[PDB]
Amino acid sequence: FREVVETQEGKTTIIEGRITATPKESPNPPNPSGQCPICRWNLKHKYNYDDVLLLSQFIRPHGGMLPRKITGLCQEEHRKIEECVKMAHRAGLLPNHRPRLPEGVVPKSKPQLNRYLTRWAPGSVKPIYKKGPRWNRVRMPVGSPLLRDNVCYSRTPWKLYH
Amino acid sequence: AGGQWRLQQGLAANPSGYGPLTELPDWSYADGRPAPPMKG
Amino acid sequence: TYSPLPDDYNCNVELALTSDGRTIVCYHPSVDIPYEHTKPIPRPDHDQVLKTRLEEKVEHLEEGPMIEQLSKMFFTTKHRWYPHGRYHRCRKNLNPPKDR
Amino acid sequence: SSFSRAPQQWATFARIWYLLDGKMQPPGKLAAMASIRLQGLHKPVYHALSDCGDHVVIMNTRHIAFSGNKWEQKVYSSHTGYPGGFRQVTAAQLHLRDPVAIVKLAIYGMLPKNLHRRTMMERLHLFPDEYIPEDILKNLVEELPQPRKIPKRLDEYTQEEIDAFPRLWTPPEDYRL
Amino acid sequence: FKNKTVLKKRCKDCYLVKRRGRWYVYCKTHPRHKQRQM
Amino acid sequence: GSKAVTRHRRVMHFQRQKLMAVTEYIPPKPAIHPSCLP
Amino acid sequence: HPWEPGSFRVGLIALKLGMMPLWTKDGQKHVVTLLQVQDCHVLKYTSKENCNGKMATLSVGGKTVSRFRKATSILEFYRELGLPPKQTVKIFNITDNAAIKPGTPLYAAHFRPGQYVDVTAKTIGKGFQGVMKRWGFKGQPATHGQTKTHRRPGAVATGDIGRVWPGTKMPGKM
Amino acid sequence: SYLPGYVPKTSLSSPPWPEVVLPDPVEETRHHAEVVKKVNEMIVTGQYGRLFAVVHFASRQWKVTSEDLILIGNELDLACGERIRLEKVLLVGADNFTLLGKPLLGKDLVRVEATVIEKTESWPRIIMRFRKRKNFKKKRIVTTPQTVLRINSIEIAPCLL
Amino acid sequence: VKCTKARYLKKKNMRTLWINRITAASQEHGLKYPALIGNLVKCQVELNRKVLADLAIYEPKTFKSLAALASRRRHEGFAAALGDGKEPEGIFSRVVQYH
RNA sequence: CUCGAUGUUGGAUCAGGACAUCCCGAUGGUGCAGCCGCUAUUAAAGGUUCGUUUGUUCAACGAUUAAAGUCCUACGUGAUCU
Ligand code: FES
Ligand SMILES: [K+]
Ligand SMILES: [K+]
Ligand SMILES: [Mg+2]
Ligand SMILES: [Mg+2]
Ligand SMILES: [Mg+2]
Ligand SMILES: [Mg+2]
Ligand SMILES: [Mg+2]
Ligand SMILES: [Mg+2]
Ligand SMILES: [Mg+2]
Ligand SMILES: [Mg+2]
Ligand SMILES: [Mg+2]
Ligand SMILES: [Mg+2]
Ligand SMILES: [Mg+2]
Ligand SMILES: [Zn+2]
Repeated sequence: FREVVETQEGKTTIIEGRITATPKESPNPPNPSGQCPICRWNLKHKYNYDDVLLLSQFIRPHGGMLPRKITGLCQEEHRKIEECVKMAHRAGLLPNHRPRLPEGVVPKSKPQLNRYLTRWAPGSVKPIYKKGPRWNRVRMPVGSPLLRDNVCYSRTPWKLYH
Repeated sequence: AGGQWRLQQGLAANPSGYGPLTELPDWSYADGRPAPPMKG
Repeated sequence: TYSPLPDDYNCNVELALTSDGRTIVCYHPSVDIPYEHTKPIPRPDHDQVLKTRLEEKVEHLEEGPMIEQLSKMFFTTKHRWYPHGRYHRCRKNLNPPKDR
Repeated sequence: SSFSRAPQQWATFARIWYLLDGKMQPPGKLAAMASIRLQGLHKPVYHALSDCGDHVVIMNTRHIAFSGNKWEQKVYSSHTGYPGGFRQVTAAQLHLRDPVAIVKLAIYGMLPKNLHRRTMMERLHLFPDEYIPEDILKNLVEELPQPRKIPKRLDEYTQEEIDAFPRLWTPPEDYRL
Repeated sequence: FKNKTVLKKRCKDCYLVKRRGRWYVYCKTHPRHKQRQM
Repeated sequence: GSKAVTRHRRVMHFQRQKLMAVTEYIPPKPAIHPSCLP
Repeated sequence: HPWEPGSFRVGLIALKLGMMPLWTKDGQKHVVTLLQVQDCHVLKYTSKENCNGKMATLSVGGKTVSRFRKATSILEFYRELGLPPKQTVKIFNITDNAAIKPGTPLYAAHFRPGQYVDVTAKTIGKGFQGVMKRWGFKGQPATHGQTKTHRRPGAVATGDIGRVWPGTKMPGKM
Repeated sequence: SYLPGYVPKTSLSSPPWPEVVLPDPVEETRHHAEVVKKVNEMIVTGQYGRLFAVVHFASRQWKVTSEDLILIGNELDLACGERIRLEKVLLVGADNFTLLGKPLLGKDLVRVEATVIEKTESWPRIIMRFRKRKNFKKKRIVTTPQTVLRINSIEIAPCLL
Repeated sequence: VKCTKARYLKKKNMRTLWINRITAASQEHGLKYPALIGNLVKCQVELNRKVLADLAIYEPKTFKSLAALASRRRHEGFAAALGDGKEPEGIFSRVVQYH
């Protein structure tokens, strides 16, 4: 990877860039014919929002996603990981990938609510004040439809609406 | 329970059907003599 | 080392078939509690001149407070503690059948 | 067992005290476990009229976790009975107002809709934090396993686990990241 | 802001953004182009 | 009752609903997604 | 202790003597109510921990009454305090720094001119009253044919609900 | 060091249940013979107290032990005091061992005897039909024949091989 | 009329009770009710629910053995299903044939 | 459904509710300079006049008002009245 350092000495600023150590993909992938990192390691349909060891490889230091052109993921897998990362942040599983705060900013104390499999951003969702009849019930989404094809080890399929 | 499995073994789906559990005599005289055949 | 069920709580189950294969034999001896897994029973629970007498501390409580005490002591609702009328009291069988 | 009749009967119908830890657990799964125990449905001697329910102690009810966006979407509605008395509050609003209400309501709704329900609720002991009264602690017999396995945060993984997971891609050496 | 079932960009300076769970059209050049998904 | 042709989509008899549900098109699924192969 | 921001001190119990006019230097007339402190003493102190509430409480009593007319439990309470029994006892929420030893007398000069106070008492009892006096309902006309209907509530609810809402204004004790 | 089907460890890489390895059939066949021999010796040496059995009789199953009573819901064509053998034994159990039929135990293994002690009739059973507004009402009383059996003895023989 | 019709409910409720009691007893050994009943049938054990409920209450060691047997037969099923036919039939999976 | 009866307009009395808001609050747009307006989002806690003629609901008219809202409630309410 490459770092950019700004050093201001007196009246003169100097912007430079240095090449730091770069991690290398583990040798001998089990599926060399695979077209992206996911299927090269036979990981398609076999990871979830809590697989942070997997998810953390595709995000920036501050929690943002990395471009698909850089990672090499396909569109389908890139979108799954993107949603999984959002759920991982919301579940509190990435405590060292928090947003950058400008100097002098200390967030105020906010109520702590433990949550997981959170599809939407909390602030953008309204209360279900009218539930509706049994035959037209308003449901509370859980998880992501992008993961509907994940390997299911139970006889019941994943319920995405509660 | 088990109806489909019993059929796969060539048995009656219901264990009350044909087989020794149902057809064999329920009892015999304590001295050995066989009981009269059951009405069913 | 395969065991269908843990052998540490109720009995040691050993399953076997007869040579003909027509009978299932189940050997299940009881497991005794180990001494190490037990506690010791809690046996452990002034020059007075006057003989110490029994003092009645059973102050009578009103119905309301009494029912609250009973309900809390036995973790019940208050309802069970209230009386019932003559019609119901006299319908109860006072010599019910007893099996064993 | 060769016990005397009265001690034998006492043992079989005794009330067991169970402990359940609600930290990071969904209230519904906690409620499903508590409802069975409070009714006695975990006992082979169960009968509706045997009054054979057990005690359930739930701690850390303040630290329950809903899946999805239930904190924002799930609404608890009540009515004072007076005109204009209809009240609707979200799960988040109720939780900050009463740290045991969510678990209590989930259990109350799962118990049978009969006159025994409120008696069963008397055998439920909800505590929002780890603190449990000493008397309650002394009668505890068994702690029930948590229904939801708590996922590990990335900072909780040992270097052995991190090293075991392969690196899946090679980033460009000149990428700023 | 006018509520719209179908959002359409009315000039080159209109941009689509999804905020508070719904899509919006924002335009700095012509504020009258602002639209809210209904 | 309503006529065989209506302005709204007429409700079907439950048995017919089940018939439709059971006879839905099922696309051929490949063993390995074609995008995952050279 | 010295006064600190956020501190709540004890109040008083007083008897309502009557009312009186006073005039201000600008010429305005203000009627005032005279409240006499009659044998006001602190009776009990309950710590914040044992109160069952957020604050400590201090019990004050007012006006001496006959011991021959009080329950035995109350008499033994006052016997240990060393004071004659009081007609009314009230509970004042206070901060810990404002605690006062039981038995301390309280005087009118506890308050000072320019302060603002809240006064709580039982309203005058008017017994069972109709809707007109109790709730200020208009009633019905006196003539133009009204039949035995002049001070009555009228309709009490709608027909649909087939019931009367809790809290409905009706005749009762005022 | 990665096989063709290797998958890195994730929450869904493998099933949630633990892997189970069943015993070697050859080794287990020997262990089974040892268990059967041990239980057979307990029978030969009489290391059992009270026995119970599950017997199929008159369409239904009865968990019985010595001195028990059972109420058969029909007549059996037997005089009072006649002793009979209950030939359908699904299970015989002791304090420390249980034998299970597949589905029935061999007659050489277990013998359950019983005696007819009463032949009587049930109390009257009302059968009432009613349909509102149709002048449809009928009443029938039925008493069903019954037979009371006393289970005299449960005996087992050392015939486990 | 109630007395007459109640004879159906008595049978229905009794079986519901046995299932509840068997379910409780099975869970004490980490088995769900369908796993016990189904796999016992596959062992040619025809014990009915009434007796199984009685055994759970009054013969808990026999019931644990039955739970173990069902669990063993259940594991043999999985091993067979995972195999491609190479494996011989499980020891407890062999069925006694009658003719 | 009700004719072995579910009392039929308007008004009085007391009002419960919806929000598709007349006034009061918060906002976007404007052919929005300002003062006034028009339009849309959000808001139902609180409020929403007195009179002449008419049985009137309405309507017209006089004088006001921050405003004199639209509706449902057996076209709310006669074992409360008229
Ligand atoms: S190309 Fe194989 S999963 Fe993306
Ligand atoms: K009519
Ligand atoms: K007129
Ligand atoms: Mg037609
Ligand atoms: Mg008075
Ligand atoms: Mg008047
Ligand atoms: Mg008259
Ligand atoms: Mg009059
Ligand atoms: Mg049935
Ligand atoms: Mg009539
Ligand atoms: Mg109103
Ligand atoms: Mg609105
Ligand atoms: Mg009307
Ligand atoms: Mg009326
Ligand atoms: Zn534009």
